[PDB]
Amino acid sequence: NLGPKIIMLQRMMIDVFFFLFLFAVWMVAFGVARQGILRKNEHRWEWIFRSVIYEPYLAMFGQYPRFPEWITIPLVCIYMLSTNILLVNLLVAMFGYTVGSVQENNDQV
Amino acid sequence: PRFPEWITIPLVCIYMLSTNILLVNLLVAMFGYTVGSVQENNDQV
Amino acid sequence: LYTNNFSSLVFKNLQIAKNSYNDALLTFVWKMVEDFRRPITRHPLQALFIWSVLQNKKELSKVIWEQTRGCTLAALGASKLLKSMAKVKNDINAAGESEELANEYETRAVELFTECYSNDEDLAEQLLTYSCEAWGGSNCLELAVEARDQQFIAQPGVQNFLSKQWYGEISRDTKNWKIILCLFFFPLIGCGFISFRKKKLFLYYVSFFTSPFVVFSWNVIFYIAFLLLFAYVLLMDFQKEPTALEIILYVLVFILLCDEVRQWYMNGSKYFSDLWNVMDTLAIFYFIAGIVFRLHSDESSWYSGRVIFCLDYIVFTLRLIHIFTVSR
Amino acid sequence: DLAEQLLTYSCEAWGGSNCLELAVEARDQQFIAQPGVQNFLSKQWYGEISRDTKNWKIILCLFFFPLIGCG
Amino acid sequence: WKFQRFFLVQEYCSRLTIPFPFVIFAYIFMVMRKPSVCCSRNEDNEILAWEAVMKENYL
Amino acid sequence: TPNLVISVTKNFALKPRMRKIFSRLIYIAQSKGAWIFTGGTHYGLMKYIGEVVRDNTISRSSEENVVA
Repeated sequence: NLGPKIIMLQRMMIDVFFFLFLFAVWMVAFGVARQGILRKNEHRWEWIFRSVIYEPYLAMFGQYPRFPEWITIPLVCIYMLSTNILLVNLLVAMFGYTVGSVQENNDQV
Repeated sequence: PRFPEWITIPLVCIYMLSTNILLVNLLVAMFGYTVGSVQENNDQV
Repeated sequence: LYTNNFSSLVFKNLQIAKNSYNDALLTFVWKMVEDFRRPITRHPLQALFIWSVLQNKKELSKVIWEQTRGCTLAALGASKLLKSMAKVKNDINAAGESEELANEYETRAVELFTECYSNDEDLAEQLLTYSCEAWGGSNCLELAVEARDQQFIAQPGVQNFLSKQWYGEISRDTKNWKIILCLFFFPLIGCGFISFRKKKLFLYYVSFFTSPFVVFSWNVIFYIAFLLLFAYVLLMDFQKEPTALEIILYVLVFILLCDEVRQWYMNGSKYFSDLWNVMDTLAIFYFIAGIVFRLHSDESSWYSGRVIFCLDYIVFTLRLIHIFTVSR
Repeated sequence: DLAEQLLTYSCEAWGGSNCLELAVEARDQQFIAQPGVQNFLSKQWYGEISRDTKNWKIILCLFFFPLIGCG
Repeated sequence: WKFQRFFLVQEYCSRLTIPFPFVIFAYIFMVMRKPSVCCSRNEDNEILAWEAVMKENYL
Repeated sequence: TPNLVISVTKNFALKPRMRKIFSRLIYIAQSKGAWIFTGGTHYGLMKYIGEVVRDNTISRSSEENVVA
């Protein structure tokens, strides 16, 4: 890609890295919520780390939260909000490289 | 590939890195056509 | 001037503008016009300038604008008033001319303020916040924000004034990490690791903690600590009778409630315009419901309260992510 | 007032067509895009209802019959 | 975007008073706690005089 | 006194340019350091000179001053 696309390529890697960072942050909270709702007996400090950290990734892609029927709708709304934020961040990562630059002197950069 | 429970987190990080590179390449493929051209004389091409 | 030589058409149009596009300045102007139409006013030259402007007399308004005492403020207010006048669709031809005149005056005001700032920086900022009763108790910044003229705010001088207000007594040019390291460690500020902008010593410690930048960063750090506490308590500190730890958590949440009430009281109209503020408030109310369940001390309600707490935790994390996104 | 009366004017010199009818078939964007015709069209769209009334005012009157009478 | 940033920063600057954990104190304190002419004052006159001179140069 | 000016003027109406000329004169007197001489204070041209002096001091202040 070395040529007139290198500025575009360099900004986008950073933006996508930030998006992945936000996604990880969100996954931690999702896992904590799921672990808290489902399991109660388990108080071992060792198992909690396993659960909260790498249960959700297994749930997405792995071999391994609706127990309650009454709070389904608020959960759906929460899902919608998270979708909104993360999709916005991804699209900003996509389209960030255009705003700062100027078309007239793009070649020198 | 999850036989081992102990190296799950580094595997997750590796997945994240591969995702980063491949998504970058796809988006560059999407938006490549715009940089080279000039708006004034686009018709002749 | 106001009873006889004031065009009836412009009066009828002004009426609509007062009725349906009501603004803080546009009610004071209407009151003055009505009082004249019926000692009465100070700042006579402002009254004559408004009379000239409302009839869209460009040259005769520019002439009288020079004799006025507060030039930049008068021009900004005239632009605002013309903006309000232009939003009336009863008459289109007049509205177009009014908008053109508004743009002219806005450009003139920004140019004049640049000229003023070039000579002396200290006096320009004192002038900027200056307020006169000639208008509705409004200063240049307050008038610019309501007028929604992007150029005046976008110019360098006001931006620098705002930036050094944001940093406060903290000296600029100090790299951010320097500030954060001083934030974690109390002693450093005293030694001279962080500079300052200008019995004596104590003011450094006080002013380091009243600057908005420091407070904002500290609040974010403490919010992360709060989320960690929340997670720990929820996962392995939930018992039949709430423990002291949960009580500390509840106290923190109540602090947050008061902070939200301040936003309700200070600016009510625009606070509910956006979804994210609504979500924060609904999250705190959700928490309240969760306590209501927890206190019943029945297992069936206990489990439901626990679930409520988990969902509220997710919502709080979403709030934090929103903060990070916009901050970056 | 007279410009709008002129606008809809029709003459047999052409095929029974007025200025608006001719502009639409001619597909000249500028003539339609200009302010005056836009204002004429907008106040045709609103009708005898006075403009500058905020939309919610109209909707509230729509739900409740009596309000329109009061003012 | 410069205007938008000014607006958001102004809002935040107005909001922030002190570090979050101690905030309540101030609030409590605040609740316990709770005729100037435009141009009569001389120090106010000086600023307007300077502004008028600046305008003459601009003209 | 590096350089001192004297002017003799008795009412007179200022013209659009005369004001520029005399403002420039006073600015130069400020730049070099000078004494100006005027007769009395009968308002007119000399009063305008006084006004220009008063404007200049607040406009600049800093180093040096002018004397009427």
